[PDB]
Amino acid sequence: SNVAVNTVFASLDNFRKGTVEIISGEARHYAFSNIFEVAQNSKPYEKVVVGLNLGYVVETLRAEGQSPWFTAAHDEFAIVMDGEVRVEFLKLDAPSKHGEGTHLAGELPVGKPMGYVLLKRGHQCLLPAGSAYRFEASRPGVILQQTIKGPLSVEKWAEICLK
Amino acid sequence: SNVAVNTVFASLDNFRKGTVEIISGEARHYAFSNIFEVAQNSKPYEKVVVGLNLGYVVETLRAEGQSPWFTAAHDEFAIVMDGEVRVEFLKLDAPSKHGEGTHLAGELPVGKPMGYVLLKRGHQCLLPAGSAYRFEASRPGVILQQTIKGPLSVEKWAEICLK
Amino acid sequence: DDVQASPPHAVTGYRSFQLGAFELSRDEYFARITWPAKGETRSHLIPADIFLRAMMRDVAWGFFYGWVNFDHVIGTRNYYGKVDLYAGTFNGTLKAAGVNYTENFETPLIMATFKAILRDWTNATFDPFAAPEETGSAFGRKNGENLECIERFRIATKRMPGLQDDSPLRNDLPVNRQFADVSQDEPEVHAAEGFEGELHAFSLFKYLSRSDVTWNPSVTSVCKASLFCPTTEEFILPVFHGNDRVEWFIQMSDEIVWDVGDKDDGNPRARITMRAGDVCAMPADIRHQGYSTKRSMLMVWENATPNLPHLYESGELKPYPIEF
Amino acid sequence: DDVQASPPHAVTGYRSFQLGAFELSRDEYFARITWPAKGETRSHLIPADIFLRAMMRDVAWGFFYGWVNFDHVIGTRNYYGKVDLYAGTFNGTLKAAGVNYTENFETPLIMATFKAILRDWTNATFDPFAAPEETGSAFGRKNGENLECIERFRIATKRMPGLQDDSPLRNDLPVNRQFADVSQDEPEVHAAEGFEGELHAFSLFKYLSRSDVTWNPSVTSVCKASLFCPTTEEFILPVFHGNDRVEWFIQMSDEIVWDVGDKDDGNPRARITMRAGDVCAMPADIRHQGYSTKRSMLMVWENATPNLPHLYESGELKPYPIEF
Ligand SMILES: [Fe+3]
Repeated sequence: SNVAVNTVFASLDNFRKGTVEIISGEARHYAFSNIFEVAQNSKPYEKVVVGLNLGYVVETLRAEGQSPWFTAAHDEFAIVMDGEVRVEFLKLDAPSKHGEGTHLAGELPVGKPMGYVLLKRGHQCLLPAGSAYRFEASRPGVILQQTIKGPLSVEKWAEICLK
Repeated sequence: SNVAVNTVFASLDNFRKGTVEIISGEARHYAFSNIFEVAQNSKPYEKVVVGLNLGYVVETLRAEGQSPWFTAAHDEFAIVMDGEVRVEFLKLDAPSKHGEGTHLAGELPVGKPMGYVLLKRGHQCLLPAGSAYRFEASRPGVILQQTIKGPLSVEKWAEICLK
Repeated sequence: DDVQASPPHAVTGYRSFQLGAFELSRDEYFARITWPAKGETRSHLIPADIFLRAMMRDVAWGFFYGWVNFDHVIGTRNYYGKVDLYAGTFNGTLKAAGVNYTENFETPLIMATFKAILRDWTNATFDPFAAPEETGSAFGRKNGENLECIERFRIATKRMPGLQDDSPLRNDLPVNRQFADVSQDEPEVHAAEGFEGELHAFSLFKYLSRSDVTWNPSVTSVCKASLFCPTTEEFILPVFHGNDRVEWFIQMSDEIVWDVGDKDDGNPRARITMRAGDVCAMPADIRHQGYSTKRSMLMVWENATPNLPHLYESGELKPYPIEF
Repeated sequence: DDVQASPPHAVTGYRSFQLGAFELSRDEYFARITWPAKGETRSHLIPADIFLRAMMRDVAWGFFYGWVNFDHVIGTRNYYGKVDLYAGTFNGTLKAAGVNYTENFETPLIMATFKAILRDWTNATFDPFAAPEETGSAFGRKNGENLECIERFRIATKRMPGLQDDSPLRNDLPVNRQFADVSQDEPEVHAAEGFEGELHAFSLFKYLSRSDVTWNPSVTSVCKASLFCPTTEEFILPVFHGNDRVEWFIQMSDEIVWDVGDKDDGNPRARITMRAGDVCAMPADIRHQGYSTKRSMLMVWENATPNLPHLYESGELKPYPIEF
């Protein structure tokens, strides 16, 4: 009778956190959190750390308004998990060639405009090393960013994970 | 490239006894034997108990030539697992009302002929209560008798099972 | 016995069921049981196909003897008149964690519930009694019924099939493809003059040759409490059986492998391989499950004496049958 | 690299194989593994489907990390360049019966043998990589091959799919029946003049929507040692995993349920349900298995840092990633 396929995605307006059922042990051992519950409770472009693994991080950004210019010495990535996000790119004349982590690029970065990418939910884009990139959101969204722990990375484990 | 349907049955001249591999415990607990093995090593119409469950028994008989006359106070069945056995029935005028197990009806029982049955491999018949039946086998074959433990029931576990 | 059901699922199409504190549901792939233990609700999933074949037998069998396990967590213990439905109780590890639960029900309630579940979860394409090659998928959303398969009828054998008041023989049934090569020849019955219809015989290999079901002991000869229940076996016995008494087996064709284990530890107790002619006893202290590559003929030999279980329970009777 | 295999079986059609002590043969329903322990030959039977599905993941992942179990008896353990093939060694009851057996092998030989066993046992009717609903049966006699399914050619991903010298996007493959409603829109990329093809973005969801394989993480972005390896899950994860290092999952669509127990005897530790947007860390001291009713989109996050095992053994890294 019903043949309707319904693939379920969450969003900031509509998410249901999963559940950890403990039988012996401790829920804290699983660092269990929801990205959408995290962005709903964070400042615009606070890079919240949800995965930490030998210094590599997965960060959740709440996309709202316009971000700082960001840069790094190595590739990073973004998946737009909810919302609509415009990413703006600049090829730095003098890129950091060393270090690790995502860093603030400055107020007025120096380099040639490379253009922009228009990301809706489900879309991934490359944040190439030695460029500076900026985020603009007209409608609150959620950004997943893959990268290495740095200055802008915030850890609030107690605040985001089951205990 | 093969539709070959071969249902395997066993004979007296061709059987492959199974196997009990124990991890913990004793093979004896399983009373494991083969009915073609037990037939090949028993007298003609020796009622060999291959199963026993609170008096009720399964018996295996080697089919060869003529049987004595058997009769009992209750119903009893037989299956032909191999060869051809002819079964002759007589309706006792004065049968046993008490007791159980299969009994000898003597050399010359007194009753009215009921005719005969001509069983082949895989056929089953009813040896009715208050009648005396007799077997006659042209070639060696096997019989399975469902019944109760009587004075004709032979117990040789030590010899038939595994250990 | 008024079954506790729900409206069919808006997507799934199947209905859930209460039964004490067990919720039982299903979706396109899995059955799911839900119970309480440890002050939380615990869950377990069983592929819909596994679960149906197992319940099918439990239901067809009147809940059988002793422990019937659908799989390593779930099962039922028959107290004849009352039944236990359990999760984990019989699994040693699950018990030792205190995650297990047992509830006791009046036989007709649980029976009416399992019958309802079978009816509603068996799609028109799935035969719970059949082996995998012989039927379709348990999977998908609700798709019609299959009462012609889960709603069979057997005339209880009184003495023997082929008798005038007794269960019928099976001349009106196709032979099964894996038995194609078995002889359809009946015996010769020469009833003496003035005695026509007084002698009874048939082909037991033809009767099984035409079994339409799989892993289902049905009676073919009574002798007081001594019953002969052959059956045709193929693939994997849908449950793993916990014995409450001594079962005896006589393989008649091809082979079957039996994984036999402690009735709780799961102890690899043994791995018995039966060939044609083999006879063997199943102690009452072990649980057993069978593996049959080709469709096979098995004889199960029951004893239907009404007090048996108290005997082994009390200890009055040894778990294995013979001492030698 | 030289595979001891037999001739095709007279009836069955399938070859049987030798690997050290281990004998591997199959028939119409079961794979059957043979090993020596305590002077006798021990056996074990696994449904052909379960077996092939697991072996396929074993081959595909190059034996992965930690312990890959086909079931409670058989499994492998990659000691990188060398692989252990074991029977019951990590099954409490067998280890304790002294019936278990392990044997090391050089990777290239066990791979050659496993790849060979697949080529011969996967009929043209079965796809080991698919969910059940998507594919035919693995049962019966030998019947053609399915090279196309067990031998998937992939271009390794260097940086991100869709870049020129990198792995391709999937615009030429069908959207999977169970992802039929996922938007197939691509991101808009407006490069400034002189920079055409210097920026890249694709649709991850469109990507996964077109995944023809199941439970197979594939790399979609590389950040030094940090790898993103999304996959699409349906039914039951074909193996149960005993972990070696911490793993991280980010559930992107629908839901998956995770069974979690002690790496050894399986004492339940937890039962995890991940809904859309959930992030979970699986400890290195447990084993786990996944259940997913609808084909779901899961993101597996790997760390390809090579000295990782040293770290966990030293205590430089604890079993669970975070002290909070
Ligand atoms: Fe894992």
